[PDB]
Amino acid sequence: LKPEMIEKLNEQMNLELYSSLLYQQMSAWCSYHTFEGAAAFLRRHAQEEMTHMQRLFDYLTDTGNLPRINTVESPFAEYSSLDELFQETYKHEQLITQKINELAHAAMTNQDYPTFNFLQWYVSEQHEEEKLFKSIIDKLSLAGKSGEGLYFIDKELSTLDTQN
Amino acid sequence: LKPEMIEKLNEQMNLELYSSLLYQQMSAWCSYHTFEGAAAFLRRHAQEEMTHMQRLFDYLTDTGNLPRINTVESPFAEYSSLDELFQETYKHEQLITQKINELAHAAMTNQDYPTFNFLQWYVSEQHEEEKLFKSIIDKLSLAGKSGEGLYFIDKELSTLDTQN
Amino acid sequence: LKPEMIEKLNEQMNLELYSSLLYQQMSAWCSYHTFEGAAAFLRRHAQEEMTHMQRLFDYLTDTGNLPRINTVESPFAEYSSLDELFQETYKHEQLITQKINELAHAAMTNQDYPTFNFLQWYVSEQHEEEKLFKSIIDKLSLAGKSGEGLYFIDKELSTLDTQN
Amino acid sequence: LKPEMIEKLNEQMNLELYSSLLYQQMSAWCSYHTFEGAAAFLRRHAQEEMTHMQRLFDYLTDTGNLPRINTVESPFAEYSSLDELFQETYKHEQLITQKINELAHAAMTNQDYPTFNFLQWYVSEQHEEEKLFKSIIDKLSLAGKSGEGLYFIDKELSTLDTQN
Amino acid sequence: LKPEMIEKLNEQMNLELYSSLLYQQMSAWCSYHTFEGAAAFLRRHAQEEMTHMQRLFDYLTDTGNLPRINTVESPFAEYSSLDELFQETYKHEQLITQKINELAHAAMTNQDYPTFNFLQWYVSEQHEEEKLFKSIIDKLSLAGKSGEGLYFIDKELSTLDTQN
Amino acid sequence: LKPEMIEKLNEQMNLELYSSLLYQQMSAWCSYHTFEGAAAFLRRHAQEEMTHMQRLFDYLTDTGNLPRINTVESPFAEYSSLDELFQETYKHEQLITQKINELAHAAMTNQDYPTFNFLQWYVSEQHEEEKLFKSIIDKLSLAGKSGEGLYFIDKELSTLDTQN
Amino acid sequence: LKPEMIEKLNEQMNLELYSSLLYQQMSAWCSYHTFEGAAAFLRRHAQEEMTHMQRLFDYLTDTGNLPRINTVESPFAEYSSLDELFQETYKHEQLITQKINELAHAAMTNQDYPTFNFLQWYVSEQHEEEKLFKSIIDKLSLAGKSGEGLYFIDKELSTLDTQN
Ligand SMILES: [Cl-]
Ligand SMILES: [Cl-]
Ligand SMILES: [Cl-]
Ligand SMILES: [Cl-]
Ligand SMILES: [Cl-]
Ligand SMILES: [Cl-]
Ligand SMILES: [Cl-]
Ligand SMILES: [Cl-]
Ligand SMILES: [Cl-]
Ligand SMILES: [Cl-]
Ligand SMILES: [Cl-]
Ligand SMILES: [Cl-]
Ligand SMILES: [Cl-]
Ligand SMILES: [Cl-]
Ligand SMILES: [Cl-]
Ligand SMILES: [Cl-]
Ligand SMILES: [Cl-]
Ligand SMILES: [Cl-]
Ligand SMILES: [Cl-]
Ligand SMILES: [Cl-]
Ligand SMILES: [Cl-]
Ligand SMILES: [Cl-]
Ligand SMILES: [Cl-]
Ligand SMILES: [Cl-]
Ligand SMILES: [Cl-]
Ligand SMILES: [Cl-]
Ligand SMILES: [Cl-]
Ligand SMILES: [Cl-]
Ligand SMILES: [Fe+3]
Ligand SMILES: [Fe+3]
Ligand SMILES: [Fe+3]
Ligand SMILES: [Fe+3]
Ligand SMILES: [Fe+3]
Ligand SMILES: [Fe+3]
Ligand SMILES: [Fe+3]
Ligand SMILES: [Fe+3]
Ligand SMILES: [Fe+3]
Ligand SMILES: [Fe+3]
Ligand SMILES: [Fe+3]
Ligand SMILES: [Fe+3]
Ligand SMILES: [Fe+3]
Ligand SMILES: [Hg+2]
Ligand SMILES: [Hg+2]
Ligand SMILES: [Mg+2]
Repeated sequence: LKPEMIEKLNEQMNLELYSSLLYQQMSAWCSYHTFEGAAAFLRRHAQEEMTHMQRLFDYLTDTGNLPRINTVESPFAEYSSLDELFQETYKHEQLITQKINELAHAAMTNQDYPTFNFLQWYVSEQHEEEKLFKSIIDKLSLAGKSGEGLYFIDKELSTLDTQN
Repeated sequence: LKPEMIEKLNEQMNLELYSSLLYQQMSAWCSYHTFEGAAAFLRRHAQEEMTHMQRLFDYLTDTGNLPRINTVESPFAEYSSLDELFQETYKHEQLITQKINELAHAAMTNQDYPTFNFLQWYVSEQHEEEKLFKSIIDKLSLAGKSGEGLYFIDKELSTLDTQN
Repeated sequence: LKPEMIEKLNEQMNLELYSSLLYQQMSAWCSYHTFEGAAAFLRRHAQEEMTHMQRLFDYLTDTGNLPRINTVESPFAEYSSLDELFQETYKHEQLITQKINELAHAAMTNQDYPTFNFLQWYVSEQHEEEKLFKSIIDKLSLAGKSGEGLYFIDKELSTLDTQN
Repeated sequence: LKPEMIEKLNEQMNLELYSSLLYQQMSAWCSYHTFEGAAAFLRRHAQEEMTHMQRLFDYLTDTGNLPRINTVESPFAEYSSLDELFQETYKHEQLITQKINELAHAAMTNQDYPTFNFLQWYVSEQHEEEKLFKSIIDKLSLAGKSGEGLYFIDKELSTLDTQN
Repeated sequence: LKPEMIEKLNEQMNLELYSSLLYQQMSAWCSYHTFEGAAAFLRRHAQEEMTHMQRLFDYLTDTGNLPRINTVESPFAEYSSLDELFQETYKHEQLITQKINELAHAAMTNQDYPTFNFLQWYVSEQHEEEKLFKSIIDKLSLAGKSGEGLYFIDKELSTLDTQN
Repeated sequence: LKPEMIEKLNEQMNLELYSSLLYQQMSAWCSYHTFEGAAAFLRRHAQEEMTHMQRLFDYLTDTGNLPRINTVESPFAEYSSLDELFQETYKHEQLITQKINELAHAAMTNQDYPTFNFLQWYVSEQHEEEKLFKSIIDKLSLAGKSGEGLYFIDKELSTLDTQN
Repeated sequence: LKPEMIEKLNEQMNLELYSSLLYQQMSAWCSYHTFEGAAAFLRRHAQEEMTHMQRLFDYLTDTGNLPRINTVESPFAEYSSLDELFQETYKHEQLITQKINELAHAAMTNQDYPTFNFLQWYVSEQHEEEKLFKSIIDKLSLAGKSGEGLYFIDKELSTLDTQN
C-alpha cells in the first residue's frame, strides 16, 4: 500500500472512531433532556460506528500496517433542541460520505484497485446511513410541530434500526 | 450528587474510554509484530472496557448529570517487546485500580453511599483485571525467553478468557 | 470483448492454473522433507487455485470466447528451506495480485465495465491470499529458528484455513 | 446527484419498465403461436424486469429525487418466427447492457462513486442476462432447425431459470 | 369472442397496467414528501394492479386472442397534498369499477356468459378496492386536521393490507 | 323449476354422460393404436365428465325432480389418426360449451337465478376445458408431423392433469 | 522403489494431469459450439482425472519420493465435430490404458509386488473408463445421424456419471 492510502485509510478509521463517540455523547444529551428513545438509538448507532472503525483497523493490519489512533477531539456540544441535534448528525454523516468518496477517488487515481474494492462496502453503507438519518429529520419535520409529537418519534427511535 | 463526585466519576468514565482505545492500539502493535493471539485477546478486552465506560456513562445520566467525553490522548506507542507491552498493560490496570480506590474513598468521606455501592462493581472488576494481566506477565516470564515460547503464549492468548 | 482483454483474461486463467500446480509441487517438496502439515495445507490450496482458474475459464466461455490452456512451465524447484518455499509462495501471490491489478486497470481504460466488475472477485480474493501467505511467513520468522519450532508451525498448517 | 446523472438514471428506469412490457407482449405472441413454454419464460422475465425498474426507482427516491415515469411506447410487434423473436430479445438486452455501461462510465468520470457502486448490481445482472439470452439462441440453432426441434426447446423454455 | 368484447377487454387490460404505473408514480410523490408508509402502500398496490392486468392478459390469450399493450400515457401529476393524492386514487378506482361494470353489461348484452363469468372476479375485487381506498380517505379526514395526525395515518399505511 | 328448464338440465346431464363414454371410447382407440399416454389422459377425463353428470343429476334431485338417463348413442368411431381424434374432442367440448351458454341464457331470460348461479360452475369449467383441449391440438401441430413427435406428446399426455 | 518404477509412476502422474487439462479444454470447445451437456460432462471428468493424478502423487510421497510435475504440453486442438472429439477422448483413454499395462508389466518383471498391487486400482478403473467413453461413442452413433439427436445426447451427458 502506498503511504498516501495507508494514511487516508488510517484517518478515516479515526473519523469512524470520533463518530462513535459523537453519537455516544449525543445520546447523553438526549437522556439529560428526557428523550430516552433517541438516546437508545444513538447508543446502538455508536456501536455500529465502532464496527466501521474496526473494519478499517483490520484492513490496515491485514495489509501489513500498524493502525494509529490519534488524538480524539472532544465531541461535546450544546444543542438547542432534538431537531438541531439530528441536523448535526445527518450533516456529520454527509462529511463521512464525502471523505469516503475522496478515499475512493484517491484509490482510483493511484490505481490501488484493492483499496478501491475494500471501500465499496463503505460507499454502500454510507448510502444506507444517509437514508436512515434523513428519514429521522423527515419524521421530525412531520410529527414534530408540537410537544405531543416529539414524545411519539422518541418512542419510534427506541426500536428504530433493530428489526433483525 | 456532590460536584466533586460528578467530576471524578466523569474522569473515570474517560479513563475507561481511554483504556478501551489503549488496548485496541496495543492490539494493532501485536498484529503488526506477528502476535495474532495477543491481538485477538486485546481486541476482546478493548470491548470490555467500553462496557466499563458505559456503566459510568449510565450512572451519570441516571443521577441527572450530563456525562462529558473529553479529548482522548493518543494511545500510540512503539513498544520494544511483547513483554514491554504487557508490563504497561498491568501498570495501566493498577492505575485504574488506584483511581477506583480513590473514588470509593471520596464516596465514603462525602457520605455518598449510593456511589460507594455503585463503585463496588468496579472494585470487584479490578481485582479480576489485575489477576488476568498479572497471569499474562507471569506466563511470559516463564515460557518465552525465545521465539518458540512467545509462539505458545500467543497460542494461549488467542482463546484466553473466553466465557462458557 | 476487446481482443486485448481476451488475451489477458486468458493469460490470467493460465497463471492461476500454473499456481495450482505450483502449490501441488510445493506440497510434494514439503512431504519429501517431512512437513506433512504444510503439505496438506498446500494441497488444499492447489484445489482453490483450480477454482480461480475455472472461474476465468467460465467467464471466457460465457462471453463467447474459447479459452486456451497453454503450455505449463514445470513448477519443479529444489528449495533450501520451508522458509525459502513460503517466501516464494508469497512472492508468487504478490505477482498474481499485480496481474489482477493490471487486468482491472486495462478494463477501466477500455471502458470494459462488465470485466472490471467480474474481476472484483479476484481483487478481493487476492487481499485474503496475501494475508494468508504473509501470516505464514510471519509464523515462521517467530517460532521456528529450530526443528522444535518448525515442528509446531507444521502442526498449525495441518488444519490452517479450514472452513466452519 | 448531478442533473446529467439524475436524468440518465431516470431514462434507464423507464427502459427497464418498457423491457418488462416488451417481454410481456412477446409472451402473448408466443402463446398465440403455440409456444406456451416460451410464453411462460417470458412471463417470468417480464416480472424480473419490473424488479429492475423498482430498484432504480428506489435509488432515485432514496437520493431525494422524484422519478418520473414517462410515456411508454407500445411494445407491440410482429415476428416472423420464434427464432427471430429471441434474436430481438438478445439485441434488446445488449442495448440495456450498453446503456448500463454508459451509466457506469458517466458515474466514473463525474466521480459519483455512490452511483458507480449502485450500478454494479446491473453490470453484474446484465452479464447473467446476455448469458441467458445467448444460450436460448444457441439452443435454437442446435436443435430447433425443425418442427419437433421447436417443440423441445419450448419444453425447455417452460422451466428455464425457475421463477414460477 | 365478439370483436366489441375483445377490444373492451384489451382496453381494460391496459387500464389496469396504467393503474399500476399511476400508483408506482404516486409512491414517489409520497416518498419525496416524507410519507414512507403511504409510499410503501402504493408500491405494494402497484404490484396488485399488475396482477389484475395479467389476469385479463391470460384470458385474452386463453381465448385465442392476441392482447396488445398500447402506448401508456405518462402517469406524472402534481399534487397539492396527501389528501389530494388519495382523493385521486379513489376517483380512479371508481373509474375502474365503472369500466368493469360496462364490461359486465356488454357481456350480458352480447350473451357472452363465459366473459360475464370471468368478470365476476373483478366485480368483487373492485368492491374490496373501493372499500380499502374509502377507508383511507376516511382515516384521513378523522385523525389528520393537523400535521400531528398525518404522521399516524402514514404509520398505518406502512402495514395496511399486508400481514399476516 | 320451470318445465323447459328441467328438460334442458336433464338434456345436459345426458350430454355429460355421453361425453364420459365418448372419451372412454376414445382412450380405447388410443390403446389399440399404441398411444397409452393419450389413453391414460382420456380415461382420467372420462372420469371427470361423470362428475359433471353427477353434479347435474344432484341438482335435479335436490330441486325435487326426477332425473332421467336417456338412451345413449354409441360413441364408437373409427378415427383416421390421433390428430382427427383430438380435433373431435375439441369440437365436442365446444358443443358442450355452447349448450352451457344456452342453459345460462335460458335461466336469465326466465329469471331462474338459482339455476343461473348453479351453472356458473360449468361456465368456468368449460373455459378450462377449451384451454386444455386446445393446448393439445396445439402440441399436436407443433411436434406431431411425423412418427417421432407422437411419441413425446403421448408421453406428455400420460401425466397431463386437468385440474389446478 | 527402483528408479525405473519411480519414473514410470511419475510419468503416469503427469499423463493423468495432462488428461485433466485435455478434458477441461475439450469442455471449452463443447461450450463454444453450444453442447452444454457435453461440457458439463468433461468438466466433471477433468476433476476425476485430477483425482487419479493425486493418487499417484501420494503413492510416490508415501514411498519416500518427490513427485515431479514436468512441462505440460498445451492440449489445444481443432475438432471437426462432437463425434470426432469423443473419438479422441476414447482414443486417449486407450493410451492411458496401455501405459498402465506397461507399468504393471514393468512392476511384474522387476518383482515390485507393492507397485503391481497399487496399480490394480488403475487397471480396473481404466476398464470402467473405456466402458464409459465407448458407450458415448455408441450413443452418438445411434441417436446422432441428425441435428435433432445431437441435442438429445447432450441432455444425457449433462447428468451422465453422477448418479451417486
Ligand atoms: Cl502508518
Ligand atoms: Cl461528495
Ligand atoms: Cl475536502
Ligand atoms: Cl479535501
Ligand atoms: Cl466495484
Ligand atoms: Cl460487490
Ligand atoms: Cl491502591
Ligand atoms: Cl473476563
Ligand atoms: Cl500492484
Ligand atoms: Cl481460505
Ligand atoms: Cl425506448
Ligand atoms: Cl412523456
Ligand atoms: Cl420492435
Ligand atoms: Cl398480427
Ligand atoms: Cl412458425
Ligand atoms: Cl458496450
Ligand atoms: Cl392526474
Ligand atoms: Cl387486498
Ligand atoms: Cl330414450
Ligand atoms: Cl349423433
Ligand atoms: Cl357459444
Ligand atoms: Cl320479464
Ligand atoms: Cl524422482
Ligand atoms: Cl495394451
Ligand atoms: Cl509403447
Ligand atoms: Cl513403449
Ligand atoms: Cl492382484
Ligand atoms: Cl483387490
Ligand atoms: Fe461509519
Ligand atoms: Fe455512520
Ligand atoms: Fe475498566
Ligand atoms: Fe481493565
Ligand atoms: Fe488464484
Ligand atoms: Fe492464490
Ligand atoms: Fe433484462
Ligand atoms: Fe385493478
Ligand atoms: Fe385497483
Ligand atoms: Fe363436462
Ligand atoms: Fe368436458
Ligand atoms: Fe485417469
Ligand atoms: Fe480417464
Ligand atoms: Hg463491487
Ligand atoms: Hg488384487
Ligand atoms: Mg419482424
